[PDB]
Formats: sequence, structure tokens, C-alpha cells
Amino acid sequence: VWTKSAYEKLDGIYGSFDKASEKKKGYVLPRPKMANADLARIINSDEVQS
Amino acid sequence: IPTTTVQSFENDMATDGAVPLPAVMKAPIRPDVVTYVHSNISKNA
Amino acid sequence: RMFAPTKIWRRWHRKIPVNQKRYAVASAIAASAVPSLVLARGHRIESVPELPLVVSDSVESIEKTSNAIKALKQIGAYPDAEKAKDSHAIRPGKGKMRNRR
Amino acid sequence: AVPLLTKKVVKKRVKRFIRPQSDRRITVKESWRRPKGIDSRVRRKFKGCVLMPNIGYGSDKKTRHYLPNGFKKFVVHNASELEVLMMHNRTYCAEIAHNVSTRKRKEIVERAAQLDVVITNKLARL
Amino acid sequence: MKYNPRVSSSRRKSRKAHFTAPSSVRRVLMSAPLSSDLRTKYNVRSMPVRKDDEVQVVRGTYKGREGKVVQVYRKKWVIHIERITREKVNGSTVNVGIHPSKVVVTKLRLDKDRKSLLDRKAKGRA
Amino acid sequence: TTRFKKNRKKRGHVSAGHGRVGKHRKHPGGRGNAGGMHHHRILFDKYHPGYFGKVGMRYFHKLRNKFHCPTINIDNLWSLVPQEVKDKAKSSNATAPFIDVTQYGYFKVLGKGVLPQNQAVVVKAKLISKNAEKKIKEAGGAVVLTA
Amino acid sequence: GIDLKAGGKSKKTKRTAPKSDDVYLKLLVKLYRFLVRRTGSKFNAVILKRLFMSKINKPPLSLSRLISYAKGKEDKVVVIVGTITDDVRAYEVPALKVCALRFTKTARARIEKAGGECLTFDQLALRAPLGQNTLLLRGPKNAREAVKHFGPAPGVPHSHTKPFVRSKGRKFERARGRRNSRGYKA
Amino acid sequence: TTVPGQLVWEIVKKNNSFLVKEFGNGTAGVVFSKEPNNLYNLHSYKHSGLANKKTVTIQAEGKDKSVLLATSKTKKQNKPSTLLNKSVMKKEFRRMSKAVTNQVADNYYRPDLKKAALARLSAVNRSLKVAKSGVKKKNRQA
RNA sequence: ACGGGCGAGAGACCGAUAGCGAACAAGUACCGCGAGGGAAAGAUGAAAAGGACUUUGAAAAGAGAGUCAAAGAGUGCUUGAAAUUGUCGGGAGGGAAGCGGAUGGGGGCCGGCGAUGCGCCCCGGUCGGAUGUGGAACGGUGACGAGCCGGUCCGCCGAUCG
RNA sequence: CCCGUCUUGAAACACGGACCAAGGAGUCUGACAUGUGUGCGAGUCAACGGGCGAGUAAACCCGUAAGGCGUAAGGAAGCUG
RNA sequence: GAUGAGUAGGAGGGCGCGGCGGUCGCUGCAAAACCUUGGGCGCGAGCCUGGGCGGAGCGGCCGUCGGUGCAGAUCUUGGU
Ligand SMILES: [K+]
Ligand SMILES: [K+]
Ligand SMILES: [K+]
Ligand SMILES: [K+]
Ligand SMILES: [K+]
Ligand SMILES: [K+]
Ligand SMILES: [K+]
Ligand SMILES: [K+]
Ligand SMILES: [K+]
Ligand SMILES: [K+]
Ligand SMILES: [K+]
Ligand SMILES: [K+]
Ligand SMILES: [K+]
Ligand SMILES: [K+]
Ligand SMILES: [Mg+2]
Ligand SMILES: [Mg+2]
Ligand SMILES: [Mg+2]
Repeated sequence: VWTKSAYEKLDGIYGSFDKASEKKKGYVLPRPKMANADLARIINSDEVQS
Repeated sequence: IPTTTVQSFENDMATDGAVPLPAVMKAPIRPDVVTYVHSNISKNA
Repeated sequence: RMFAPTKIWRRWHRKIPVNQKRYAVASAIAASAVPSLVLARGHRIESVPELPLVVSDSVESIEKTSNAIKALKQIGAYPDAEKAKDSHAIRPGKGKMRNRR
Repeated sequence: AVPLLTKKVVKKRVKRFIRPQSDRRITVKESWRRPKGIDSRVRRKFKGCVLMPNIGYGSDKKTRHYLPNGFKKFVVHNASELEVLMMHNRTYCAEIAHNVSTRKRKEIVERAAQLDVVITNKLARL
Repeated sequence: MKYNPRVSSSRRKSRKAHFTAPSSVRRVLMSAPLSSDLRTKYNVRSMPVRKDDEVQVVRGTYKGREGKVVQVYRKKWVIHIERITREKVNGSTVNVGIHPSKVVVTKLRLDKDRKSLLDRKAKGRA
Repeated sequence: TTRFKKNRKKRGHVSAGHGRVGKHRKHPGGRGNAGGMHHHRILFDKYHPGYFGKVGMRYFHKLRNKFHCPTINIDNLWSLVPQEVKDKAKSSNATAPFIDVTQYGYFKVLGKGVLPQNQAVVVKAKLISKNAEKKIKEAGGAVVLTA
Repeated sequence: GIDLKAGGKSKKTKRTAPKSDDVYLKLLVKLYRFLVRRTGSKFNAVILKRLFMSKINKPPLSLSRLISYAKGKEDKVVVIVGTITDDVRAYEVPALKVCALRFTKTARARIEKAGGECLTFDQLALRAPLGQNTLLLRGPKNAREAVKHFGPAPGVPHSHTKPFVRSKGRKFERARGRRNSRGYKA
Repeated sequence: TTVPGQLVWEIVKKNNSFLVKEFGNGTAGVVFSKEPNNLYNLHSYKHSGLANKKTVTIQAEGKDKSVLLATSKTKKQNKPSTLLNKSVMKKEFRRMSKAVTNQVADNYYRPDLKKAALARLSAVNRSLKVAKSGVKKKNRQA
């Protein structure tokens, strides 16, 4: 259960993918090996099925 | 950006929420990393 | 004398990289927003309005446990607390006499 | 309930693999242990001696772990756990755990009768 | 949750303290609640059990019995009441020990010290 | 982690994997580096050439601070320039960036690699190699000596 | 009896799945298993085989080396099963289409600023299902410290294998067997 | 499943509070799933009630042969309280079967589990009838 | 800095052959001229309510009887394995016994040990019955818009079926 | 043919084993090395210490030109690179 | 489709014991332990269960940890 203030502070604490965090010096959130984990969308796409 | 609703209690007067979805909520979920770190740090106490 | 008597200078502690710690914390926070994972972890969230559950800042000023319970009921998180209270039990095994009852 | 299994159950061996010399020494239990002695006739597989188990005795996979009644065992501790077999009553049977009280056993038996789920030990604590 | 650093939550230490408590501490440990009427009158919840106090048992086989206390066996952690007794095989009568926490005080033997303690207890409650 | 130790898999196998004949005795070949010349000579010679003997002069009370001399290469000089200084230098051809490698903690500049193309550089250092100085001069910059 | 070695069974071991527990890597493995099965593409088979490999068998590729290998082929999608690291010795970064398991922050920033894109293998499947117009690259596998200690023993002739030493200096394995003036050389 | 169901399955197939395992990890291992939105209570990606956006839920209502048929709403995945579109059917088994078919298969919701949904509905209906009128046959003849 | 002294808080530690040698009148009993050596030993019951009384016996005790939820808890008293022993019952035995494999005699055990349902008709009893018309809430798709499509429940006119 | 063991060779006129219960033996630590998993990457490592904080031995945060390892090697050395 | 010997030795997958972080349960309508020509599952380590006794606690599952598995050692203590 998040309070509104804590939820708002989350962005400044953990930063994002693009910009860095204010509370963690030089930290950037990690990126996954898969951009889209929806396997069905990729497997049943027009490109693969063609 | 997705928006998160803020629940309002009876006492409060304004139902104004609309908090943008923080980037950390879309971070990769890695059970292996979580289990490894948890098991290693629980030893520290 | 026991074989290889235990010694205090056993490596009790671990030094995990801060980046890996932060990775784990971010992963846990991201998982907390998935209703399927929250249910799979054993939490009763069938009555929660939406996840992530964000409540008004007025809750921070509550002083009485009765008011806290009322706030939990209002936000729909009270069934989980009730389950936790009902699960109260004595620890099986020798741990109950090791100050973990 | 009509069991789904159709193939006959075939057992390659129905005798236990008893540990050698467990008949001779009381301190030596019956639970199987493979001899490692350099001269052991059992290890060397001398004819007329104690037989050693091996994968060749493996049961047919289709009939493996199937009880004589034609179903498979599943231990249930309460009526809530009983409902898991609602869609598998033709392949799985329920056995009530040994520590369940008679009061809960009655409810489990009633629910299983409602659900057409076979109980192997429905007469226990009656 | 305990926060005072000079109090222990250790089960061993708590049990040792309770079972090695001297007589003065045992007197406080052997407290009993007041009846409803006395509670309303004095604004006090519980009191240490005294010799000449009227007590009604509320638990055990003597749940309905009542009478005057005749002995406070602190060494045995019990109290004895007037007519709460039993017959031996010999046939002689012996009092039955009752724990003060399992009884209710219906009438207190009042003196200067008892009145002062009652006033002190009521003052904090207000 | 005890449960993953291989001795657990060897429970009930008598010799614990150390053999019936050879066995596992206390110190069958001596302690530590014993026999370096006599019965471990083959090992020492084939894996540790140069182990025995002494070479060179001694240096009583040798302090490393007076030999401290970090080095950087001209291929790494550009990385020291901030981005704003870099694009200012790219825009303006009438001036050259002035890098004091001492402030970044380098005493000597070595001439490995190449510099950015058609870029003059003024490098100040305590020492420099002949090749590095030649490369800087060819690039059109200059070298300054400091201490 | 039959005169066969080990009853005719194989004695070689190769990876058939990733040893890692990364769920995203598992999903990629499923994707490329399907691609290999239903397309029979050599590129897809190579990608699937490399997805199983250990860390040391997926060495990183430097940005400067990537640029050098992509020179003259900037229109093709460069694909590496591994990490791509930044190089401070590379000055000019062209626009490149790059697919890798992971990018360092500096390398990703430099590629995006230069005007390229950093792609994952799911995006690579969407773009080139059969690996068409791709440049498949591998990092330097044998360029690591541990490899220098492999090979012929340091003490045998013609051997340049690095020895194992706790410290470097005149007193550390330099006297006998390394000089003509102390016994023998090599 | 606010994140893809494939990822959710990759996470929860190893362990979850609804997983029931018995008889060890050898040949004797038996596995089941307890989540109410699993038609066959099977621990598989197909039937998983946790790793699928579209899920079918069929159970018995409190009283009067009422069967609860619920479907997970595709867009309200982040709203557990309103995540299930519920329908309580009190009519004949024929009407219940028609409704289940219409809500599961005819709209291409989850055609792959139409048979499972119909079988679950039949089992629930039989269980309700037996609970009302007591057991009357052993159902042992083939 | 701190395995001594006084006083405190904790533990992923041991649980009476473990843990200090010592959970107990333990550095005790006991041994040695001496320096020294050094054990074993915890658990009735909620409460003694700790077994009155009769009878046999020299007595210890036995047989009755009484207390207790319980003596199948009776003061070396929660529970009570194995080795080993007595009694009864079954069985076998020309200088070992035991054991592997296959049947048989005898015994013991097993009713999910082994079913009685299903389909089509007639009679009777209950519960519901459109693609029509209104209401309640809601969903699939689309773009958590429009449009299209759709199920559940309730109220009526017909239909007269399941 | 009686197991265990040493042995070229054991049923051995080879050694241990009268019987039962409980206890009973590749451990912890330091320096390395290969392999594998994980994070970051020309960097990496905050737990010497400091700021705090489950009213707290945890968790969280902090690297100024700190330090270790790596980022350059060859010489006994001057020294060159 | 082919194939199946294994001492020393290596490795994989599993069984079992006691804690810790979680999770799901059982128990005075009787837990643990122990007993039993009751029954069954697994090639096996073992496991599930009927009946008895006992009279207060215990188990499954996912991770993780260890003073974690005995027939021998003229092994130790106790008992016979
Ligand atoms: K035996
Ligand atoms: K074999
Ligand atoms: K070995
Ligand atoms: K050997
Ligand atoms: K010298
Ligand atoms: K002792
Ligand atoms: K008793
Ligand atoms: K021997
Ligand atoms: K002998
Ligand atoms: K550094
Ligand atoms: K020289
Ligand atoms: K548990
Ligand atoms: K049994
Ligand atoms: K465990
Ligand atoms: Mg016996
Ligand atoms: Mg420095
Ligand atoms: Mg231990």
C-alpha cells in the first residue's frame, strides 16, 4: 500500500531508463534481454508466419 | 504515460489522484537475481 | 571433542554488490504491481480496487489502531491483515524454545 | 467411477529387495544397501545369492504407480484439498491423511461421495 | 512490542524470575480481578489476594463455589477457601488449592493500607 | 554449502574416493614446498622456471612514492576532454584544447594509438615519449613541460 | 556381445539449453527454438546454439571493433550474441543498426546519439526472421587473462605461456631456468 | 497479468501459493493447481489462472443449482475487485451449456478450453444434483 | 584491549551419552603419601486426592476395595525400542542354521475383492420454457471512443415444448 | 562357503567381528587456479569510516586528487616505452 | 532407430534428517514417538495408509543453511 507522497517520490528515487536517479548517484534502471516478453505476438506476427 | 488512481478515504475531501506510473514499476522482474540477493543478504543479521 | 569444532570466525556475512542489490529491489517493486504475482505469493487482494494500491496522504496522520483498521477496511486491504492475524500459531520444532515462539 | 486405465498392470517382480545378511545380523536392517565389499558374492552376482535391484526391473510407464483398483493415489488433508480431483476422478483416487480426525474425515467422505471421487480408506476411524 | 532495554523477552529468564520470585513479588503476582460491583464502586480492576477476602471461584470444578479465603500459600502459588475442600481415602477433609487468577473478589478486607492502595489504583485510572 | 559437497555423495563407499591402495595419508610428500629440488624438481622446473637463485642488486629501504609515474596514451588523451570542450574544439579550428594530464593524475604521456583526425592538441605533462611528441606535432599541437 | 565402443552411445557433451535461470533468456530460447524448427535457417540455428553458451563463450565486442567490422555494411543489421561495450578510442560513430543481448550505458548512449538503434533479439526476429541482411559477429573469445596460462608449460622450450606468480619482480621466478648465467635458460 | 502471461508463467511455474505437489520429485511426483480460474486444476501454461489474460471460471453458487460462470476482463487486469465479469445461471443444463459456449468459444475468448469448460460445467451440475438428492448410483459400470 | 569481577540484552547454537567436568547438597562422592585425578545422577499427578477398610501371610507382600479423566500415571512414578528371558498357541528337527529362485499345504488379510447402469416409450408429480416486448447490471472487438456483436437476472402477450 | 579389509590371489589353517541401543570420521578458515551463475564494464569494488535507520548487530545512502585490482611493457639498473 | 559387464575413480538425477525465510495445512472428535503374520506404491534410497498404544504437539511444498545418513575402526558409553 503506497501513500501518494511515497509513490510520487518513487520516480525521483529510482529514476528511469532515460535519465539518472537523484537519490542514487549515477544509477540507471536495468534493461531486460527481451524488449517485449509477449512471445505469442512475436511468434504469430505477419513477418514470421510469412 | 499510464496513470495510477489514488484511493480516497471518507475523511478526505478531494478525490484528485492521477499519479503518473513510475518507471520502476516496469523494471525487469528477475526471480533468480531476487532469490540470490535475498538468500545472500539474509545471512547478514 | 566433536570433529572440527565450530568456530566464531566462520564467514557469516556476505558482501553483495550494491548494483545487484538495487536490481533485486527494483525487480521486487515491479513484481509488487502485478496482481497475478501478488495473488501467487499468498495475499488476499480480491477486494483491492486497483494495483498498485495508492492511498491519500491523510492516512499518514492516523494515530489510533482502530482508525488504522478502518482505513484498511476502506481501502480493501483488511482481508489480508485478517488472514495474517488468523494464521497466528506456535512455531513447530525446537525453535519455539529458542525465543521464536 | 470407471477408471480410465485400460492396459493390464504387469509387475516384473513383486518380492522386496532385502539387504544381504539382514536375516543373519539383527543390527543389519532390511532396507536395501548395495554391497561395496571387494569380495562380496552378492556384488559379484554369484548365482544362488541375493539379487540386486537394477533399472531393468522398471515398471511399464503406462501402468506405473497405479493402484490395483486402477486409479492413482493422491493424499488429501481436507475437503478443500479434495476438490482438486473434481476433473480427474477417472484417473486419481483420494486417500485421507493418517492424522486427520474422524470429524473432518466424515466431511471429506461426504464431499467425495458428492464429487464421485474414490476414497481408498473411507472406513477409517468409523 | 517491548522497547525498554532493561527488560528481557527471553522465555528462560521470564520463567526463572517467576519461579524464583520472593514472597513480596509473589504477593503481587497472585492478583485476582474484582467483581463487577466492586469494579464499578472502586474504579479498580484487580487486587492482590488477601487472607480475609471473600472470593468466588469462576473456573474449574468449583466454578460456582464461594467463601472466605483462609490461607495464602505463596510457596505453592495457591489460596484456600472456607468450604472448598475434598475427602481423602482416609476420609479426612483437606482444602483444595485454587489459583487466585481463577477466582473473583466479592468483598475486600479493608484497612488503612488497603484503602490507600485502592485510592492509588483509582487515581491513575481517573 | 554442505549439501552440495561431493563427500556427501561418497557416503557408503568406504575409501571416500581416495583409493583402497594409495589411501589418503597425512603428508606423503612432505609439507608445503618441501623437496623443491629433490623429489618435486620436475614440477618446479616445468611450471616454475626461475624459482631458485637470485639476480640483480638489492635496494635497502626502497620507497615506491619516488618511483610513482602514471602514464596515459595519446589515444586516451581525447577521453579526458569534456563533451562541451570537445564540440567547442570541433567548431573552432583557430584554437586547440589544452589538456593538463597532471590534473587527471598522469605524469608521462606515451605514444600509443592515434589522435582525432585534424585536431590540434596542447598537452602539458611532466614527461613525454619521443613518438608521442612527434604525433602531437604532426597533429599540429604542442607539448609543455611542468612539475 | 557386440563389438561397439560404449554400446554405440555418444561420449561427447554439448549444451542443449541455457544453464542460466534468466526468464527473458528462456523466452528468447523458446522463440529461436520455434524459428529453427519451422524455418530451417542456418542463421537461426547458429543464434540458438550461441544462446546456450556460457559467459566466457559470449565475449563482449568493443564499439570501435564493431564500427570497423560494420564499415561498408552500415545498411545491414549487425547481430552479436553477447554484450557491446563502449570504446573511448573511437571518435566518429556512424548510424548503425545493432542487436545484442545487452548494451553498456555509454555504448547505448553513443549509438543513439549517432543515430542508430539498439535492438533485442525479439525485435531482430520481427525484422529479419531468417537473418536476412545481417552481419553476425563474435567477440574475442581467447583474449582473456586465463588463456595466457594455457598451453605448453612455461618451463619447456619454445613456450611463451605465462607462469602463475604471486608477485612481479626480480626476486620472483627469474633466476634459474630463465637465464644462461644461472644454470640453464628456459 | 499486467505483464505478459508468458513472463508470468516463466516466473510462477517454479513456485506459487496455489501449487500442490506430492510424492517428491521422482517418477511418483503429482502436481495440481488450486486457483479457482483453472478449469482442470492443472499446473500448465494452457490452464494457468495466473499467466493468462483471458481466463474462464466455473463453480457452484451457494444455493439453488446456481452456477457461477466468470470471465477475466481483458482491460481491467490492474483492478482485482472488478477483474471478473460474473454471471449466475439458474436455468437448465442445456441453457447453461449454450451460455458457456457463447461466452467461451463463439466470441473467440478462449476456444482452446471450450471442451474443458463444458466438462467442468457438467461436473459441477452433477455435483450439485448429487448434493441435493444424495447418492443414488455408484457409477461403476462401464 | 578485555574467555577475570559486578550488572544487563540477545542467538538460524546444545537439548540430559548433547551442552561447561558439573541442568541435581559438582569441583561433590570417590581415588592417590603427594603434586594431582574426578564421576554417575533431570520428568507421578491439575491437584496427594500419595491407596481408608476386609482377608491370607512371621514379614516383604498377594487377593479384594478406594482416589483420579487415567494407576494402561502408585514417589527412581510422561512415553517405554532392541539385544535377552518366561508362559500359552502354531509349526519344524537322521552330524548346523540361515539364504536365492518355483510351486504347493495350512493360516492371515482384502469388498474400489467383483457391476447392476444405459437408451427408447406410456402414466403421474415438480421446475423452467421465443427469434416478441421493457428494466438491472455487464462483456468481446474496437482506441479502457463511436459502431457491430453478445451472455446473466427480473416483469408481461403468445407459444405448449424441454 | 562369512562378511569387512590388505592382497597377483580369501571361504581360508590371514586379521576385526559374542549380541543390541545411542554416539562415531574430508569440516571451518586463508592464498590461489579452472569451470559455471549473476551485476556492471575500461572500468569495478563504500559495509576502514561516515550519515542514518526496522526505537534499530539488519536494510538504505555517501569516494574529496583515498586505496586494491585492471587499464603497458621491457631491463639487474640507470632508463626507455 | 541403436544399445546395456564393471574394482579404483569421476559425474548426473533422486531418497532421508534438523534449523531459517516464505507459503499451504493437520491436531484432545487425539499430534509426535513407538508397536503390528493389515494393505499398497516405487528397480531403489524410501513413501502412503488400516489397527493399537500414547496424551501434546506435528507435517507438505518453494528457496536456503548444516555438528545431516553406520555393520565393522582389538571403535565410545550403556545394556544383555
Ligand atoms: K536384522
Ligand atoms: K549397473
Ligand atoms: K578422489
Ligand atoms: K585404490
Ligand atoms: K645486492
Ligand atoms: K559428564
Ligand atoms: K501415564
Ligand atoms: K587388512
Ligand atoms: K577372522
Ligand atoms: K579506482
Ligand atoms: K640488462
Ligand atoms: K512450514
Ligand atoms: K503401518
Ligand atoms: K529444508
Ligand atoms: Mg525383544
Ligand atoms: Mg587514487
Ligand atoms: Mg546442530
